[PDB]
Amino acid sequence: GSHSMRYFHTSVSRPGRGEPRFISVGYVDDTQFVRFDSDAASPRTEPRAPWIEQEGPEYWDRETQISKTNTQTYREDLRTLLRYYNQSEAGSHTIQRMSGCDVGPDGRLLRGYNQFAYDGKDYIALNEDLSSWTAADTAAQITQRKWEAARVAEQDRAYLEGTCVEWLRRYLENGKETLQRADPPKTHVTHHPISDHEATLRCWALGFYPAEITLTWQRDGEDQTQDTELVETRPAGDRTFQKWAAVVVPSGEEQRYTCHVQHEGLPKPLTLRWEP
Amino acid sequence: FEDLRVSSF
Amino acid sequence: IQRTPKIQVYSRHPAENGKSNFLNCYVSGFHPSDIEVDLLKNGERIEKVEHSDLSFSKDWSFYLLYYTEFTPTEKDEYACRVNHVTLSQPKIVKWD
Repeated sequence: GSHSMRYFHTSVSRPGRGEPRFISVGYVDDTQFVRFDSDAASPRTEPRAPWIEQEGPEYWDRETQISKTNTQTYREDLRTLLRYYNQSEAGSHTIQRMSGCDVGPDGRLLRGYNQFAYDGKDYIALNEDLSSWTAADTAAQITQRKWEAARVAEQDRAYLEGTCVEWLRRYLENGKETLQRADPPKTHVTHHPISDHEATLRCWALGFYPAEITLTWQRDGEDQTQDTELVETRPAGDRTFQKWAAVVVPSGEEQRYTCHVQHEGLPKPLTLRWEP
Repeated sequence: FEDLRVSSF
Repeated sequence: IQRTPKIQVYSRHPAENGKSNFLNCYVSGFHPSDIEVDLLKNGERIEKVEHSDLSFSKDWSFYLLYYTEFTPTEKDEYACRVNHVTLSQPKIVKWD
């Protein structure tokens, strides 16, 4: 169906320990496909998914230079933010950027992104119109004035509508075997007595792709959002994801509980119960 | 494919 | 303003005694990005554990997956030990 491409940049200062490290990682949906690390012995844009390996030498050489120049821009930006926030040169600080585009099943642009954070807090973000900015504070307003004067949004828009959509379309085709395959969750319900009058019912979902999933418990067909322990979806390391949802139930009331599973890979949502 | 940063802060 | 890691220790596949698997430790929701993660076999650090490339979520919080190949048994106890600026002591989460 719908797809996304994202690049995640992280630059971290380390006063007294050399220059800030730059990392850029690229994803199509929940699949990482490229990495660059300025701390690597010989920094280079490297493949991280089999379907990107076919890209020619011009791809790797161009991306490596872009990431090497970007490494320097983020070092300049960390210096700039020490001035805008009246901070000392003693502490470690972080700049992060998320950029990318989403497309629909036809490959048409749904929306683009270009947003940044400083110390894990929003800094400046390109609005959905790809023409205006949202600055989080008076320091980000200085960057906003600088970016309005230099018509930066126009340049970001051009990448997001063109290059970003075009390459996502190419990657989806080259990786169609995996990027365009949904693996449904493999599900089961476990039961563990906690004491003589309470037991835990845990609903499992394993081996699914993409990561997006809904796992819920119902008691007498009513959602138990407040009484459910829901772990964050976690990677298995083989491309797939895992998740579980648990409820503490009164002994003898297990059959009043149902686990409901929604996933792209499922033609219809599943209903599970504890099967003694 | 990612490009150069358009402008610094 | 910092964010402490959420930690999960688990296997790639349901564990079967005598069968090769992967032991994972997933750290997520933390800020800043520097973090220390060890995988433990009967209280001892496992060597040459590998990790995923640094990335982060929509809310800017970072995540990493640490992993190593292992063959579980009835006697062998596995865990993850995590240190982060937000923690006064390292946090140990045992594999169930």
